[PDB]
Amino acid sequence: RWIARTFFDGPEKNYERTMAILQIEAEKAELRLKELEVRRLMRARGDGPWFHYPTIDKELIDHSPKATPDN
Amino acid sequence: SMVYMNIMMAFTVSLVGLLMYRSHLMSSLLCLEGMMLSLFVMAALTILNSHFTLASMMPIILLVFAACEAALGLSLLVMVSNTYGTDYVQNLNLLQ
Amino acid sequence: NPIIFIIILLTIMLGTIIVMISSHWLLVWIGFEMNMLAIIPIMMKNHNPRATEASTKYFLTQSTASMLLMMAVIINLMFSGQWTVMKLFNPMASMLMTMALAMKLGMAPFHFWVPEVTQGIPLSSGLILLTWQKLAPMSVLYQIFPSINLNLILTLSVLSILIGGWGGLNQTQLRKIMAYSSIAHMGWMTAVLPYNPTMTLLNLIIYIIMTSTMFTMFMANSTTTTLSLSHTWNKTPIMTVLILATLLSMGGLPPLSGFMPKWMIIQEMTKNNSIILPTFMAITALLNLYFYMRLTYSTTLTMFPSTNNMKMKWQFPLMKKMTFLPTMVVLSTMMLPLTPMLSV
Amino acid sequence: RDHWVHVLVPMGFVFGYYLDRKNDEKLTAFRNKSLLYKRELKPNEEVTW
Amino acid sequence: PFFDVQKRLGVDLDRWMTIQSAEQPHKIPSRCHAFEKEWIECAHGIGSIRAEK
Amino acid sequence: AKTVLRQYWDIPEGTECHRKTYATTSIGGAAGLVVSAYSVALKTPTSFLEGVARTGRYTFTAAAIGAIFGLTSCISAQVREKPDDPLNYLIGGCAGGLILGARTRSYGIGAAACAYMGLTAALVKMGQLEGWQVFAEP
Amino acid sequence: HGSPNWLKVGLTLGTSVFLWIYLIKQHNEDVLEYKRRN
Amino acid sequence: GRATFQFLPDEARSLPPPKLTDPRLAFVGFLGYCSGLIDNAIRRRPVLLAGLHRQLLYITSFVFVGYYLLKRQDYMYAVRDHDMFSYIKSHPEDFPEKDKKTYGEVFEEFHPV
Amino acid sequence: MLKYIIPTIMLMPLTWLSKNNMIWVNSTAHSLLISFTSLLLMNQFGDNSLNFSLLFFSDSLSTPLLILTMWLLPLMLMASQHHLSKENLTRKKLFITMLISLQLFLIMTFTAMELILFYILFEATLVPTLIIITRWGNQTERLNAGLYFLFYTLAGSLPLLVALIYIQNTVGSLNFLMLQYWVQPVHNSWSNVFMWLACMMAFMVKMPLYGLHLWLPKAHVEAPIAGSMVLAAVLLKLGGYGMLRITLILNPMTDFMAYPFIMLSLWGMIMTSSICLRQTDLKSLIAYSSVSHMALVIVAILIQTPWSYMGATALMIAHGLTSSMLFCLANSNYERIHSRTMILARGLQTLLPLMATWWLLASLTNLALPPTINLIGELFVVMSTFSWSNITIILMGVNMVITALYSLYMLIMTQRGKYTYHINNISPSFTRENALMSLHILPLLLLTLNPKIILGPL
Repeated sequence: RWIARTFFDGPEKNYERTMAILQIEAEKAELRLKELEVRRLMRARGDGPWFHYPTIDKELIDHSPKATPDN
Repeated sequence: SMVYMNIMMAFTVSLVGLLMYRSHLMSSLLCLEGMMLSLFVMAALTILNSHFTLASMMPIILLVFAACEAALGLSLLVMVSNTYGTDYVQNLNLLQ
Repeated sequence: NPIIFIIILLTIMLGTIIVMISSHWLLVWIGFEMNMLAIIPIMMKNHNPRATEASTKYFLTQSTASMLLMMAVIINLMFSGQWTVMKLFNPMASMLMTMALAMKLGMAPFHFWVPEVTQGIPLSSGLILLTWQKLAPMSVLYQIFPSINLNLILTLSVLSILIGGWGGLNQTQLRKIMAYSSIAHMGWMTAVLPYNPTMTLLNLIIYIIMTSTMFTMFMANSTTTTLSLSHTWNKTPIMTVLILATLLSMGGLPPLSGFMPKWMIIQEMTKNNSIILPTFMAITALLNLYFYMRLTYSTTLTMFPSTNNMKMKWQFPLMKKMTFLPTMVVLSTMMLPLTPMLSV
Repeated sequence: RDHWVHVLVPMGFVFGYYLDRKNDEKLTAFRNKSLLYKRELKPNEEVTW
Repeated sequence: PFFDVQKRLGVDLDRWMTIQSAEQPHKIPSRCHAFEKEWIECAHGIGSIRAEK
Repeated sequence: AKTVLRQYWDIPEGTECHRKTYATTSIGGAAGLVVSAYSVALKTPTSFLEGVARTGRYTFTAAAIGAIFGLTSCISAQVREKPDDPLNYLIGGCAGGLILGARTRSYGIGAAACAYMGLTAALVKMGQLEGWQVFAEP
Repeated sequence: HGSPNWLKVGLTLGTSVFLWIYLIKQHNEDVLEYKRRN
Repeated sequence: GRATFQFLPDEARSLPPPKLTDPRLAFVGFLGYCSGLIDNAIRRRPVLLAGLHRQLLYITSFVFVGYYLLKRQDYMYAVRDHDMFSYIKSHPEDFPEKDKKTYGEVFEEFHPV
Repeated sequence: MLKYIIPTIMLMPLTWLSKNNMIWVNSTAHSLLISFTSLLLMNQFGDNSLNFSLLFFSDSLSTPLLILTMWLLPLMLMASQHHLSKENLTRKKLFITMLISLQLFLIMTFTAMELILFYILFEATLVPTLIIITRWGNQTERLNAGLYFLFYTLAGSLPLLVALIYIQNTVGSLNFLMLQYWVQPVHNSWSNVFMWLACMMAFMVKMPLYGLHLWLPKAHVEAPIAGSMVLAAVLLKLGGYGMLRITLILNPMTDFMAYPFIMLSLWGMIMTSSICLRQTDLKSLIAYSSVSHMALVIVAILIQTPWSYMGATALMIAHGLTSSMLFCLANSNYERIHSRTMILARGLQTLLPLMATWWLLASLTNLALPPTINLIGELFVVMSTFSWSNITIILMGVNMVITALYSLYMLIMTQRGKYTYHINNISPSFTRENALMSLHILPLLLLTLNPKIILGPL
């Protein structure tokens, strides 16, 4: 009688602790299927800035009337 | 045109069997300086007809290092003959 | 002599910055041209006739490995004329690119650049300076990365640890044993480079740390494995415990932090449904550990300290930045949830 | 002296038991369950959290 | 790795001798100047992996 | 090249036992020319002739494995029960390896050439049987 | 007697108090810079 | 991913910041606490409670640097999820809504021993 | 574990912090005090289940197994002091600290909450064991045996990482054993053979089959000061239990290829105990007993369906206490005659009468005399694999026959006389020699009263 309430708990703590650290997992193990949905398979679009490769900058082009009438 | 095949055939003056072998190592350092003008010319034919107007300073700068490079390599080839008197690439002591 | 030794030494790292700070293939040509110009004096300093017959075996290997690179530039000068550092627009250029640059980092072909130099240079002191030349071309393969043939970069890397492994079981000279397993740790990082080219740099920053701290331990007297016996009971017995810890860390054992790369690098190699590729290499670096065990069986078991010579005096070398190396090269495996989000 | 080498070191138990309690006071997600496990109306399933 | 110092602080170390249509000191263009300016107009904000196809 | 495999893996599949071992001795015949040969040849400089023969001599010794390596399969592919199987193609491992066992005498090489070759034999056709891909991309 | 160099002994004791006060002022500012931004 | 070549950019203001008494920051420098003890042990000190001024400033080093290092680690995951959820938000054709089906639909194997 | 690891790390800056020869009494004093605290919060209830705190503990709920891991540091320090006390105090402080450093990782092991936390702690050992093998042995064949202890354990355990990382990104995440409610089955394929096989074979290398046992009479034969890590290496072998955590789920339906693991480990059982009756090294006599009736669990795990898990759990800590003490019987009686040759130690049983009971009550637990923890273990395994096929009573019965003639052959070699020699061997089995030989049978026959504490889920 004086062992349980003097030391530990019953089915109101270690039950619904397994409800608490199994709702830290269902938002962990569902996102790891969505990284691998998007990261590994972006793919042919390159839309989001992960697979974004640089090409060239069109700011440095010139528009002056360069002296050749047929360039 | 054919002015590029000759000379891209003439880039094979490396050919690696005769880039360090055989002895009289001066014969091998020869084609290291003679591998230039197969790069100095092959650049100069391309910058010049296609009027880039700016990249033709690069063939001038292409000599300036490779001269200073090979001059450094020629300093050490005296040091192999300063200790011996003969270069002779079949000198080997430090194994691998 | 003293001031000009810095100006030579300063421009070595100034040569490699221009390799990284560049948008133009001409400047990356100059970048590790002058490194091949400013290493040759450091080879020399005490003028011994092996060293002169070693730097000249070093020299022309990095003259041709220079020279094919400028050949690879002028090919895709003809094709579309852009000179930004990016994909090379020609499979005859990129093939000539990657296996030209494989000589400066030396892979498994282009073989004896690594042992024949590092052995027998009387400057064993350092020659830690052979970590810059592993660092300059890796900064070039970060950009060229989405233009390769995917077979050549693996075939130089699958051969890398299979032949960097076998090569050194037949050794005593501990400079060669450091020269070997330096191709092997270039095998793990370029096997990964086509798949997510960061989490390559994680392996490199670890490799600078664990190798730099190995040479600083070696600078008491150590030349050969038999000389690695005669300092436990003579110099300091705490040195024997330290030289155990880094080797067992650099083998990749999970209580230490050389297991930090692999553990993460297989998270990327599978996730790409490639399973037979890591299982070959992961079982290959196992006889990369039989260097280190059978090296630790020398110093840590009191194997014959004979020829009674007393070092009754203290030690005054400069063990610079040594107190903080085996505290981030061993104990970091818990403390890196994201090192790959700082470096990314 | 007063021997901190001795029994002061098993006093790390309650020091460790202090850190033992700090997790369950942020693991307080569900008072909503159905298997006694109630937290229905009462001050019984609220306490000891 | 590509540090890109010269994008932070606005000096051009090089950047000018790169492409076929940049400056032209007295404004004499190349033989294909009309297609350089047209092609660079295509892939600017495009991330170059969809630009190939 | 890869198209040799695109005429190896495509058409026969157990039957047509001559063109199977005609193409499967090309690949293994080509690797006798390989770097091993290259290395030894260079290493010994050989001579003006005879030396050359001797060097290649062993390359010719090497040739012969891929000659039987379809032949042990394509006989035993159809005669038993007519699929191609991992236990079918296992048979070409041991006696296919025993060419290296027959020359350069056995009792320490030949059974070890038999055993390990039988391990790496069946896994190849097992590879496409599960759809294995070594050098892949996402 | 005691004989240190008496030059740097205190620079280590003076750098931390420079570092910590620079840290805590950077921390006590940035503890408010969250709410100042969010 | 924009605003290139910063140690940590301007937009990291709305992140918590990672305040102290976190066990990593206790651990960062705990190894430095171990490192300063090594710093005596290399040199035949022979103290192991040597000069405290060498045994201090290791603690000050790692903790300051490690704090100033961790402000971008929590940024980089925060910028990671920020770009994923946007690409989740656009393109619903790549993200379908699965049907909710209880255990009255499945007929599984059934393999008993 | 809330804080069991946190006091047992605080043991470590107590040893070097101490004075002179007080370092033996200071360590053994506090190390016994954990045995109350180890029992204290654990052994709770109990019906599905005790998830303990967080991502660091599932409390080792249905398999206790961990109280025995905490006896030993206050069991080995009293055992190791026989021939250790000639070295320096600077190394005597070392050998206590790495021994505690072996107990640290075993405490987060067996509980571990995950499968990838398991492996990095499954491999976090083998570094502090190898230091006790290479340094602190006797004459040579330490160094090859230091390498045979590696390269079996490490060659097998690396294809775990290929498969465990493969699961972590295939089906959700493995991080919890209680997110293992959604489990797809594993059918018959040509890739699902290897997924089963690579995940299993790294456990076979520690608890041996008849093949690949070649490292087990190497490390135990040439062995430290007085069984000092040999007591640890018998727990570590049965600390490869994690096949009970894996194979119950996580490919549950592959019994199709269990048969080359059954017949190899069921016929090997009847032979590898038979191959020991002609041993001449005494510590190698026990080293093959540890092969045989450890390998009975390998045909008790792969055969599923409890009334076997009743017994397969009770056999892990059956000879956890028995084979520990037999090594302690041989770590003693070597301090007096300096050979481990079993021929030489004759003329006994008159000279040391008080330890005659310690021989018998050891060897009466292999005969196993049904009210012990032993024949409550075997007779559940016997009544389990009877229901697999009836023919298995034959081989397992002859297993019971030969080990009866095997255990007595070690007893009866001391019942002879006239001693012929031996002006030494005077020491009449001092107070320490009986104390560390006790606390083995004192819990071993005690738990036979209510052995409901020793049971699985089940």
